[PDB]
Amino acid sequence: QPALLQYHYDCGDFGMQLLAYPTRGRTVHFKVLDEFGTRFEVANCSICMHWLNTGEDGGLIFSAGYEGCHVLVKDGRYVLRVQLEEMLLSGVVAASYEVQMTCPRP
Amino acid sequence: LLQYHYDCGDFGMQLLAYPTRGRTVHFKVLDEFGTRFEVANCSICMHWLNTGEDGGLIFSAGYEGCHVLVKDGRYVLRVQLEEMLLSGVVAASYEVQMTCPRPAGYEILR
Ligand SMILES: *[C@@H]1O[C@H](CO)[C@@H](O)[C@H](O)[C@H]1NC(C)=O
Ligand SMILES: *[C@@H]1O[C@H](CO)[C@@H](O)[C@H](O)[C@H]1NC(C)=O
Repeated sequence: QPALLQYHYDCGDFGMQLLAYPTRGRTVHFKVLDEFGTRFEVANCSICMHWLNTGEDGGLIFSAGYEGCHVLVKDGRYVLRVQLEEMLLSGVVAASYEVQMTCPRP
Repeated sequence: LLQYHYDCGDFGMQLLAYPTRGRTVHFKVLDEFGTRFEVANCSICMHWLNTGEDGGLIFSAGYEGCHVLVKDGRYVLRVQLEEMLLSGVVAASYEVQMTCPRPAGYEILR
């Protein structure tokens, strides 16, 4: 059960984007993690500065404004901890990945 | 007889409640005037509601969110828990004052 999902994040001017490229028709659901281990489903919420998009290349994009919900300022940097759930169209999680997005890098 | 407790974290706080068979809990944020504010995830107020893997209910609040007050050098957020039956009736009502430490700036070393 190899966990081979390709993903990365890019730091922008007003927010950051997490891009994942699932294969074989799979999809990816994003969950924000807080300091207590609680998992927050990501849904379009403009006042939170959270948006979900699918790129023209088939990649799935979670965009978060630096001043959006659960983005913290730590050591003069915006930090958001996110769980990526690689999923079959049946809804089962095949693999789960955790990434700490820190912007600006490093 | 509702079991609940809260935790003070570094950036926010969480209130955990464990209602019994078939009951649920509704959360409302209280201000100094007694207004009861419904909690919604999609909100500028930096507060959220989730259901744990054990069926427990979790209220999360950032320290800089709506109606969090500074009192005696500490963050204070008052929340009402309404224990509710499947009929929609309120079985019990509890009020909790979540008090969490706040840092005194460098001025303390005047
Ligand atoms: C908030 O999101 C959680 C999932 O992360 C969901 O279980 C809960 O019902 C939501 N509460 C709302 C929308 O008030
Ligand atoms: C969410 O918002 C984006 C940006 O406006 C939009 O492209 C998308 O269709 C919306 N709905 C989703 C992701 O379900």
